[PDB]
Amino acid sequence: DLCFTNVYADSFVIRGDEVRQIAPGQTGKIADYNYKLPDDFTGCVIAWN
Amino acid sequence: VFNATRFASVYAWNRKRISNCVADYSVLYNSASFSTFKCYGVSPTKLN
Repeated sequence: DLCFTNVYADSFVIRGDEVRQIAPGQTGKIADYNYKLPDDFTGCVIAWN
Repeated sequence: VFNATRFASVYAWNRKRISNCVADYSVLYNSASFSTFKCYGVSPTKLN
């Protein structure tokens, strides 16, 4: 329904238990070191096995 | 407290008093130890 101008998709792979740490405001060896979402982040987090 | 061999039973638990010392919480993030670590009242990273 609502559409956007620029769409950026960051593709990568992580360990199974590390998907819970991807989200705004999360803390951990993921958000802190390798990959981090802004606290104001607006988007969709996707994962599959 | 954390590294003790056997803790007290949850039925009767032992409350350890930590006072007059230096609490270094940076070792937790430098060397991964806790599997589940969360803070309800305060921030996990600001404890130091």
